[PDB]
Amino acid sequence: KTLPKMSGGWELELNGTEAKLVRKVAGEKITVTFNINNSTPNFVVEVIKNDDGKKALVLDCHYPEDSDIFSIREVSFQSTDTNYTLNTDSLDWALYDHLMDFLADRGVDNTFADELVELSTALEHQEYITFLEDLKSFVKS
Amino acid sequence: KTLPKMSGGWELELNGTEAKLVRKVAGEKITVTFNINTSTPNFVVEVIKNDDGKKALVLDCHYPESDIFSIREVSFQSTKDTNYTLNTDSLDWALYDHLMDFLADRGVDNTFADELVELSTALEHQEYITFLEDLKSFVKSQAHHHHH
Amino acid sequence: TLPKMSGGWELELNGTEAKLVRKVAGEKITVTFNINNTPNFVVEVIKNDKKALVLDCHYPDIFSIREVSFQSTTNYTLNTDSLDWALYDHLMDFLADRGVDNTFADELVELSTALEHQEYITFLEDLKSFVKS
Repeated sequence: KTLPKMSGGWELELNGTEAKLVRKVAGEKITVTFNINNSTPNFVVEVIKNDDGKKALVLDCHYPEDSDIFSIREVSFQSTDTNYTLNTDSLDWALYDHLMDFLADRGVDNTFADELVELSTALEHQEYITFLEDLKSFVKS
Repeated sequence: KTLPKMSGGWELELNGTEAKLVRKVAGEKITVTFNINTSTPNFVVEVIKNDDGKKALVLDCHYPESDIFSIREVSFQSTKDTNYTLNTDSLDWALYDHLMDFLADRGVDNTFADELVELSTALEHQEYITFLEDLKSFVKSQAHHHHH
Repeated sequence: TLPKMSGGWELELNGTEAKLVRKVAGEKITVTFNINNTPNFVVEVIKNDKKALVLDCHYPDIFSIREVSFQSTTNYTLNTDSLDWALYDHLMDFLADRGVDNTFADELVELSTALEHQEYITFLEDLKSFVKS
């Protein structure tokens, strides 16, 4: 019934299968976006600093397969469309550590990544149950 | 020359490589959309009921490699990745079969699928011939000989 | 300083997408390619007279036309393997008359490589600047 809460102070906004998590009290604009169709989802962290509202750092994260719960797959900047995107395999361990720490300082850590799996699983199930109902309502004569 | 006919009173319209077949089945509007580019295309069935024109059931179909076609996935769309899409592998056989029957009652059956292969192949050949003409017309400056 | 393209080509970069434009004798020729992972380039030819011939080129002659189509200024796209050698050669010549020849192809490799290392270096700087505290 009631969806699981995310620790660290986050506001959830739903728009169909697309969920946005916005850090409630922050010095910056931290948004985590994921989609129930696209349950370990793929999530995108968007960071907009106070200093310049023009550009945002976009970190495409995912859950690996067989210690950190998630990984940054690629990084890029986006204006608030095509932009330079760096894959993190081309980064040295020291810069990957800085990126992962940068996320942790903004509350995107292991607890958040574990909690996101629980929230995503719940949203998926909720949408799935509703879809079957709507489908029955439409197709059943 | 003349494109092959689809049984059931379907009305065809082509916009570039995208063909739409439309037919009314008891106030419900059924649209089958496919693209051009031996031609077994992937088609999308959109069902809009008279009762509510707000949403449509969208059934993504294809020809596998016995039913001639298969439903790959299903969703609702307003008449936009925000819509829940169910893959049919997660459906029980009876609901999948029910969906197949729902399509046949609206004329999207095996005969329709077989006829769509024939129409698709024809539209492909027609667009191909037209494209070569337009291409040759565009580079006509490259001719060595001139018929005078 | 980025390497120059022979023929008087105006370069513009929008993110990872570079466009080279040359105004011929009453025809506009645009070559588009991407600076982010020998690139694959797209030639767009618009005559003075509404539509444009789009030629998708790649490096296997230094380059090859992989496929052709028309676009207005969901379109039918023909692969060049289905074309006879004579018409394919007419298309190659048509490109060469508009400045898209072997020299252009070789020069585009050099420009592409330069744009890549430039964008890469700038990105790392911006990244480290953003993430540094």
